[PDB]
Amino acid sequence: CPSVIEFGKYEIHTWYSSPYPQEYSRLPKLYLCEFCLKYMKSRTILQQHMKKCGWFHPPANEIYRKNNISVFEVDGNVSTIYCQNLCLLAKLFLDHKTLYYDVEPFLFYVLTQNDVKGCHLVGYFSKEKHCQQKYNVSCIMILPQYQRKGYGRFLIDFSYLLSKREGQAGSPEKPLSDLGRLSYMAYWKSVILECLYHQNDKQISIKKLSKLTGICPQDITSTLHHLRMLDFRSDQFVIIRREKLIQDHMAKLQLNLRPVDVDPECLRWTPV
Ligand SMILES: COc1cccc(OC)c1S(=O)(=O)Nc1noc2cc(Cn3cccn3)cc(OC)c12
Ligand SMILES: [Zn+2]
Repeated sequence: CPSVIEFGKYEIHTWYSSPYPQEYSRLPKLYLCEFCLKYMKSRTILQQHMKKCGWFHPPANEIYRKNNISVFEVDGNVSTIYCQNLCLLAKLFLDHKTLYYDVEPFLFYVLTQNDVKGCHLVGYFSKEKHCQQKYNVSCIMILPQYQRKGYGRFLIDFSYLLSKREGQAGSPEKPLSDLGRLSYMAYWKSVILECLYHQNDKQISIKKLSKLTGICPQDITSTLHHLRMLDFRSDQFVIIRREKLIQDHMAKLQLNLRPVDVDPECLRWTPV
């Protein structure tokens, strides 16, 4: 409780209960503006709002844009209502999402699929503005209708582009959602294989690989292990180069292609 939500052209059954107002949460189906994330108690209110509401995208600037794909760097201190609203939408699918009110100390990277009707929210990741114990992601969500389409990979990749460019290796803030866990593993496997191919006949340390990727060392060894590509050199965890697996991935990659892929050249601003 809540049970179902009306988001744009979709009706979505919630997986979890999100702390909404006592009167709004009680409702069977909760109505929402796919651009402003404002919750309304009826189908009729929604339609009245969709005539008034001038929003056809999130209340922020595009840190990224390539074709129909956009990343909106939404500052929690600036458009605070929307971000608090986003956290409430988030908590309907993310079990471990604790922060819903004090959004001002955070950043929200909002992924959108763009067309004539506007900038349709696909999902998001949140990042603390100043985190010494550096977690490049606190939360990461993908609306079910978008899950497994590769949008989740895109965010993970974008979070690492941000974190790696500012010199430090990063990780998501555990415990992840099981689909978040599953998407991070898929990413690490592809990245390491693709990165080892672009070295090809060049021996690289787990430390240098972590520098090139932005993935923290522990995440690399557990992934190399799963890839049946890990070993020891005393005080040194090492890469077993199964060169047939590296060439085969690259082959399938040219074939199947990437539908959503981060172009570092399409960023408006990257750190230093
Ligand atoms: C399972 O992930 C796969 C797996 C295979 C292929 C594939 O792409 C072809 C992908 S994904 O690349 O599309 N990523 C995601 N799909 O669903 C996700 C869901 C979440 C979290 N969540 C929990 C509730 C709402 N959201 C996070 C995600 O990634 C960060 C993804
Ligand atoms: Zn609105």
